[PDB]
Amino acid sequence: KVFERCELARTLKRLGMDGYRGISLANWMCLAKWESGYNTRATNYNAGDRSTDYGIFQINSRYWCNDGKTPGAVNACHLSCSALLQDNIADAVACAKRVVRDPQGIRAWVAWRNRCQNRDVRQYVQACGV
Repeated sequence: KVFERCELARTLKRLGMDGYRGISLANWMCLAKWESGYNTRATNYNAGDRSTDYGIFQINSRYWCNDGKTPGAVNACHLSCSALLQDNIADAVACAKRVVRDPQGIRAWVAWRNRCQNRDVRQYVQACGV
């Protein structure tokens, strides 16, 4: 599923993401936007280390979900990577929350550092009623 902007903002808000571990909804939107273009079926293979990025937040198989084919990987979210490819983002949200419970927080994603950190992210939630 490819969410429309405001549709996703309200979906994330309903799922308890607004201010989760101090991260505003606008930051999560900026993350999903740059990671996948709000596309829940997005996948990206990393030939360098044999891991794959899954879903709307492009969560990696080396540490967060199990796909059975990533060498020496772990599954911190205790989910099959398949769960991160659903139209319903509840599981992906639960895993993204798990990610930010770690020391780095929202900085876990390099894309957030490149396109969202120290930027005006208000534009991502404007007119969405969130």
